[PDB]
Amino acid sequence: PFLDIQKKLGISLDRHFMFLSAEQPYKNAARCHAFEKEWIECAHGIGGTRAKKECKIEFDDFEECLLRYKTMRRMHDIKKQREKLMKEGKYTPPPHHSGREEPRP
Amino acid sequence: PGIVELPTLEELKVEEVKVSSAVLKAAAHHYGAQCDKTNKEFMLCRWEEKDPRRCLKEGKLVNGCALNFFRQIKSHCAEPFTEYWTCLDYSNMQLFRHCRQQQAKFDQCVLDKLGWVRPDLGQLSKVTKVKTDRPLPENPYHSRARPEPNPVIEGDLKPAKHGTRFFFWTV
Amino acid sequence: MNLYTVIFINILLSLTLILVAFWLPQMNLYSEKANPYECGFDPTSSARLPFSMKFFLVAITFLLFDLEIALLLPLPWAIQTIKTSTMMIMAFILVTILSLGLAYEWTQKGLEWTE
Amino acid sequence: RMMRWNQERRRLLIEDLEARIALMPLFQAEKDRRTLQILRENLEEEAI
Amino acid sequence: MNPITLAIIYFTIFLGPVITMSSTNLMLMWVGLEFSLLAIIPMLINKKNPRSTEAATKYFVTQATASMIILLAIVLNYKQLGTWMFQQQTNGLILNMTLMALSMKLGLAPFHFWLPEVTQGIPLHMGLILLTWQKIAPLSILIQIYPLLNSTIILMLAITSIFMGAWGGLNQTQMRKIMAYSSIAHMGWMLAILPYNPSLTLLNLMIYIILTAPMFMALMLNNSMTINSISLLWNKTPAMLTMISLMLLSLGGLPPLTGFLPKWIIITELMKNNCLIMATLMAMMALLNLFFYTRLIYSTSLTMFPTNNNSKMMTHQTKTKPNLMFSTLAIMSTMTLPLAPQLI
Amino acid sequence: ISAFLKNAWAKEPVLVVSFSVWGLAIIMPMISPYTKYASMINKATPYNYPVPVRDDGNMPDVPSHPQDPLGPSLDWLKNL
Amino acid sequence: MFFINILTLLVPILIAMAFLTLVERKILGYMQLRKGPNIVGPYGILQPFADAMKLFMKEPMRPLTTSMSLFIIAPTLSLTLALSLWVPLPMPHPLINLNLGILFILATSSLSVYSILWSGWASNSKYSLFGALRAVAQTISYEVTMAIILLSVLLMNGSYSLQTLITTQEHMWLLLPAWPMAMMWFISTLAETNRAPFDLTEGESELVSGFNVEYAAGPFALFFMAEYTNIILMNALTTIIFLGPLYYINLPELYSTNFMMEALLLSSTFLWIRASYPRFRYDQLMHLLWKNFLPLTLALCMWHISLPIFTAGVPPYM
Amino acid sequence: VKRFFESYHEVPDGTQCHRKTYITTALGGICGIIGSAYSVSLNPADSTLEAVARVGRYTFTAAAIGAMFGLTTCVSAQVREKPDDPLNYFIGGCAGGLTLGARTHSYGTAAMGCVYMGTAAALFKIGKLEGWELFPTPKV
Amino acid sequence: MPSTFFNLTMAFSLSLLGTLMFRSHLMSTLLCLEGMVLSLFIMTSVTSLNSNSMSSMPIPITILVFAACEAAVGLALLVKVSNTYGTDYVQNLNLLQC
Amino acid sequence: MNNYIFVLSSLFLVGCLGLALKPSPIYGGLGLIVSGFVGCLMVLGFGGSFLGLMVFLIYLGGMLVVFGYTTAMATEEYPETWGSNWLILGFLVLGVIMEVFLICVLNYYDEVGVINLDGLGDWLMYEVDDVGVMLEGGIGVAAMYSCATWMMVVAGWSLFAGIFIIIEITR
Repeated sequence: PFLDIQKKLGISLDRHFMFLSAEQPYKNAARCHAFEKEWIECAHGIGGTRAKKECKIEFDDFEECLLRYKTMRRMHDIKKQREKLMKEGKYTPPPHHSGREEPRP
Repeated sequence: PGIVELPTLEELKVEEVKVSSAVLKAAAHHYGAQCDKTNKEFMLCRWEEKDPRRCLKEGKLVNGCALNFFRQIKSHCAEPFTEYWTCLDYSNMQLFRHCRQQQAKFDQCVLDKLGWVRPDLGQLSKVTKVKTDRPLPENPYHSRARPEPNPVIEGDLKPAKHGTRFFFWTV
Repeated sequence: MNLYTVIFINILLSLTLILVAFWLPQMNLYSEKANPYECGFDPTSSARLPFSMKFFLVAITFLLFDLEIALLLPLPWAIQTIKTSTMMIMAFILVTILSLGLAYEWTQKGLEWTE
Repeated sequence: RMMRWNQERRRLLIEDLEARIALMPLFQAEKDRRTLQILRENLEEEAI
Repeated sequence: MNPITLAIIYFTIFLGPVITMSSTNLMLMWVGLEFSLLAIIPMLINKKNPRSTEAATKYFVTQATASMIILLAIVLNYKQLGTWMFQQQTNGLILNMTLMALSMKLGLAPFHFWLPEVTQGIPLHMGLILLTWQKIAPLSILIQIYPLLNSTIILMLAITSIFMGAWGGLNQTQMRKIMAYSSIAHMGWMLAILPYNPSLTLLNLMIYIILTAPMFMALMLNNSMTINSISLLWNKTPAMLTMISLMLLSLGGLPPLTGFLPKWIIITELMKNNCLIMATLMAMMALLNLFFYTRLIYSTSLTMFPTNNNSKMMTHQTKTKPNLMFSTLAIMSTMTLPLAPQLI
Repeated sequence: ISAFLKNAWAKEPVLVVSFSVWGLAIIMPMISPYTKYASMINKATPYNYPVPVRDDGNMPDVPSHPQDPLGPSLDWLKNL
Repeated sequence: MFFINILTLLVPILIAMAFLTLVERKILGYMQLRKGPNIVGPYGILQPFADAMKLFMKEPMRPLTTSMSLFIIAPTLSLTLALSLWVPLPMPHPLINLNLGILFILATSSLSVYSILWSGWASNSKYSLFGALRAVAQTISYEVTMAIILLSVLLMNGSYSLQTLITTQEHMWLLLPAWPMAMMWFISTLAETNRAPFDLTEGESELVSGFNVEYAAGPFALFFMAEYTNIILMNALTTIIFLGPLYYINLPELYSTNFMMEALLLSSTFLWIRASYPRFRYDQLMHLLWKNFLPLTLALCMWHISLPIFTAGVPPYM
Repeated sequence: VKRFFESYHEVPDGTQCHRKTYITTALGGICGIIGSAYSVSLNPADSTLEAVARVGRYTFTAAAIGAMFGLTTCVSAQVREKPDDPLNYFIGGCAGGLTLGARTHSYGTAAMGCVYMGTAAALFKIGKLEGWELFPTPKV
Repeated sequence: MPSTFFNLTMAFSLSLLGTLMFRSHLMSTLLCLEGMVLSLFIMTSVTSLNSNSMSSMPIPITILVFAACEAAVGLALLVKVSNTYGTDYVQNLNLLQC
Repeated sequence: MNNYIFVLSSLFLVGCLGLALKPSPIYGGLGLIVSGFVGCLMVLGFGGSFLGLMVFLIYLGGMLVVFGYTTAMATEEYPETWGSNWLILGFLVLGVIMEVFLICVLNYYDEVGVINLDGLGDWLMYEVDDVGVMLEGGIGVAAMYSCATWMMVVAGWSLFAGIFIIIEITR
């Protein structure tokens, strides 16, 4: 920060709930805990300009966990192809996806 | 880029308990004492190794010990236990307090036969120190190597060479 | 969907009831019955004019006290925490601060109305 | 009286939660293999 | 105002920015900005006249929107990255919206239309705080995120602030608006360099404060608010013309006074990055910033205006108002250039 | 001041009760011995799974089983 | 079968409203040394139906100065909220089991105000607007105390669920722990619902039937039955909270019966109070309910925060 | 699209005169629309019709400025074949100033705008030629 | 979720467009500010519930607190404006230019 | 019921749009109330009860004061409904139509990534904890009393000092 009075005195008024992997009230993990932890543990000691390209894989995995865009694309593609095939009459959905399965437990 | 590995259907085909929730809440306190070793091994694997795909067999042992447990309850103390869980399932939050007299029948049966004592108030709410032939997981989270920090300039610092190199100030 | 259903049922009861109230009876409309009451005589001006409110400061501090309620209301969950001293002190401080503000307003005659 | 009664309620809760703790492993195992079954089914359909 | 209220309000004014500095969460940052907002309005509206009501309403309504825009930027960052800090690999639209709202908070052009109005609508104090202390936390936001800002609108806004402050102060007979347009121009000089060694932004800030505070005191000593009122100073308190002159000529940056150091070193660090013609334009409109200061100091110090018959009563009586800090701040301005390497 | 409070108990007894109850709420937690069992009871409640621990071979005080002697005996909560 | 449940919850509440009107008139009569209705039925058990039918045969008033949209929509909202408030009520097993029932009640009532407050504006007239502003003042007065009272009371229950109060009161009532909070809750339920002495919105002698002076027919009837439904609701809330009846898991109809008894007692108490006292002033109400009730309310909230701790009586989260 | 305005430099001056011409005309039109939005928001008209007239006058004026600029530049570069010569841009800026002082009835505006715009366009070419990166990224 | 976040951001933009583009009254501007507050609240709350970040859930209550204080002082300024001019209009506030 | 959340979001957009068109503060407050209701409903749809209930309560208590004020200050003879102005009615219709056309446009230039009409309702909740307790909204807010006690003090100071600010502005 501008005036690191917290680091001066060792207190944490606000710098302990800065992100997701940070002390949820009872120990319930937020989603992308692992991804954010890994990104942050890569980007430590480094600052900025070097972390933005030496810790890019981990940030990209985090971004896909949180915003989760490529899985939307993947399922949308699978669904679109399925609808095309069912319209053409090529695909035949099974019982365990039409609503008739043997429940496991 | 990398394909996900997954087990087959037959790597999950298992003899299931097929047993409801009040029948199970009734025998919870005895299933926490008996069949604790397998359950705690499964827990340690499931939390030490963050993958379900690395612990299916411990889950299968869990299911097996539970089935053996209820087989003991069936071949011995089936009627009092039936009455207990039947009266327990009536409630909406499945409260032990409303069925406190059938506990007595079930516990006296399961004590006079097999010597199974009910755990007291806070014995199932603590850590329990399991062992196993397994090893530690080396590098969970599949973490890559950490990049090396930038080196620190080692030196006993000196006066600035000719002071401030500003424009024309001498000192 | 149970709750949505109950509310739709009550909604449709009210609307069917108003429909009946309007389209069942007889009507004899004319301008002398559809004009505002004002006790036999006619109004001297419109009712869509300023009505000076003389408790506006009380209204605003009611808003702030509403926020204080919103801050106090998590206490039933705050009590099942392990600390039970920080929450005590902090709730004490919040309530005492609100009481201090109420006392300042009271003494400064903010709870009195603007005659 | 309220003190003593809530005291007992905080013990009945301990009992219920302990039962939850005892049965967490079975539910966890079954949850795991059910999720894996569903994913393998999705995969075997996506293939065709 | 009773003392309890003054304690509360001035504590809040002091704690707004202090929370803004000593906070890593952007949301407590926003909280500090809102304390600065809330606590200023009572003392803006203290004298209870239409001018004060208008000033307070304009201030409030302009700052609330900027606050909401900053909160939007913060919430969009939280959605994007799950954190409460503007990292790298954030969206330039988020960062630019933050910059726009912060410029509306400061008073930069083309968001400058409210500052001279508000400043004229309030006393000399509450112009000092508004122009000096309220500028410090909004600047702290930018200083904390300087390697993330786009170096294009940061400079277009600076250039607009320079030009418009110069042109607006060219024709203002009211002094409370001259100070406002000076604020606009100096915030322009700051914001231009803020992506380039932001230590110099704080340098210009400190220099600007040290120049404006004693100038406001000078206006306070006789409640001067007009060229014609400051011109009747060779009779009332004529021992102040020396310092007023040197302070105005430091504000409009002339070399031997320390108010040229920020412009000089800014031009240096801007020519070190091939930002040449922008610096040329800025340096050439700072001259017009100097012109009206020169007109003013003609009017008050070099070409003594007519006075009145009733101004002799002021000579009969005595004064106590110079707080002993006017001297220190006026002399540490106007005479501290040879110590510039220790300032940088 | 005793006379002042005597007057205030007649005129404006609502604020007297209020200040009395405020001070009582602040002072009585300092007095009781039962005040400390609250955090202990809130701690005893196992909302989350007690995750087992690997046997290093150097965990004597840690139990090997639920109903072993070791660990925090919750009998202080019984017969409190 | 859920719709049959809706019936068994809604139609008897409407008959209860209708016969509460009769009970009000007759009790006020006998307190006033007269016999109320005893003509239209044997003992006047048809006057409510007569009133309803006659009101729905009268021609409604659509004035010229009015805003017809808000005008027609406000009684709709009034009855809808009065009738949705009965939804989570555990008597003992509710129709809709919510985890934040008391917040549902609070928000629903704070929205029920807007019926009065928009009908008064839409009905463009003077006494109408007077009633609206008096409603604003009334709500400003009572809402804070209602919330903090209810907080302090449930601070020994452990949740906002209404069903947990039954187990909180398995061996006792919450009236002996909190009779002061119960007093203030009662009088805030009396300020809510616009019921005498805190009427101040249809104050026939101050205003000429505020917020209903321009309403004639079934709309006015809807406002009427909304009021007389909220009365029974608030009595039901007081007797679920403080006067906790006996659950007895095998005998739940016992809970329902004792609930009936206590709710009738407290409603008859409302009518009694109408008959006994004169009306407050809507500034005197503020002075009362800020300068007497809110200090003691905050003090007792502090007390009820301390009390779970220094007695080791922190309740459970389910 | 930035590529549209970057098409001004796909080929040197003297070539593709119409292209560069109405590119510069579009640029002037954009700047005039900005100035018009500002003059209509601040100091607004007595009527929406006069506001529209203000917009039209400002926009067509700046469009004519840009058009004369591009015409003059590419012509004086085709004639006296010399692309790398800022005097062409000077003559274009002077033609723009002349059109400014023609559309707006003023000889003094014409001369003032001629000098200022001519020097500005000369400096523009000199910077495009020598590599003056205004709004540069921080390097130190 | 992306749909509703888009819609909520467009709602914020509409309320911002509103409070910028003035009409005669000022109360409407204050209401537009309240609407911006509300949209920001819902965005924060939905992000927190999605991510299961119960550590950030104290943020929207703070938003409501400070926004309501903002509304309070705005309404007090409105009281003063009416006491001066009588009719709430923002066109009567045109004497600081001179 | 898959388009539930999209309908709620669209209704909220329309409420805030009719707000931004600025009729008298009566109908503006009506819009605030309806939009806060819708906000509560979607905050519940995403798994949050407390936050929605509190938006509803706060905005109701606020619009009460807005009514009390606008009857005194922001009142005219003809309060200018949405229908009062043909131009406002036109911009409202045009805004609905424009947002509909915009949604149908961005559902084309990007198959998915900003809006998914095709898969709608499939991406709402994002990894719920299927087994859980002590997990609702309210624990996180109650952390204002423990582990986030600076939010509590700073908010309380805002309210406290706001009282003094109110008194001084009004005096």
